[PDB]
Amino acid sequence: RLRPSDKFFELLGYKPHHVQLAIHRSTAKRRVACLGRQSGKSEAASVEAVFELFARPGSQGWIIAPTYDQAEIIFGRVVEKVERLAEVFPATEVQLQRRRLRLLVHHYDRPVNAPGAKRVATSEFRGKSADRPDNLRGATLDFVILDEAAMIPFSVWSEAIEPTLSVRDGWALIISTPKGLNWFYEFFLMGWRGGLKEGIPNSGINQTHPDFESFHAASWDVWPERREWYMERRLYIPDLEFRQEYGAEFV
Repeated sequence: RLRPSDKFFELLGYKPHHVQLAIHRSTAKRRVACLGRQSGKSEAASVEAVFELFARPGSQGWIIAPTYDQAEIIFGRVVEKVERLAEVFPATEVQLQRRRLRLLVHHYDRPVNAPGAKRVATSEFRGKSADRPDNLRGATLDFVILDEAAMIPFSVWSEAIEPTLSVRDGWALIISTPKGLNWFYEFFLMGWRGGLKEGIPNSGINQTHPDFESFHAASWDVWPERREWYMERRLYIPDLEFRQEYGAEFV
């Protein structure tokens, strides 16, 4: 049900831009964001995780990226936010295992500093890596974040993530700069209701699934004052790399 509110953002120190805000307001179980670099993907994803850990005690979630080093980015941001925020929820206590990328938020039946405090629930967030399929062994997930999803093999989604989500009817936030016409393109299109758009083949004539909602932004959509700087980089950046990483185009 509940999405993080303006009050929750204010507690966090978070001031979302327009694309971020659209993602947070979406209630879709499959949110797919095709965004250029510097889009605010990481921060937005991290706020989603923070909200679940406190607002749904006992919730479990993963952030998955192509590598552990990539996964550490969103994980690290969730850790900072959770450790700080916990201060204003006296009935919580945070436990961190940095090496195992495991974050626990223990929920109690009274303030943690009170005598007799009993643990009632534990929310859990882990960082996972697509290049380490061996550590992708089950959990019952309420939510999942896929970072740089277009670089993650579809099998990771279809075999190791989607099944453990459909159980608790959990949600997925699937984020990436595009890597051509692969599974991330397909999932994007399933949620795309913004009509015909250059860079997106079959936009405007595509069908959509009701559980899907998709978002699109070039770097210069988020940062208009950087548009000229982005364009002038084409002098030394190959065209395809430019169109994908900044244009967020499916080529």
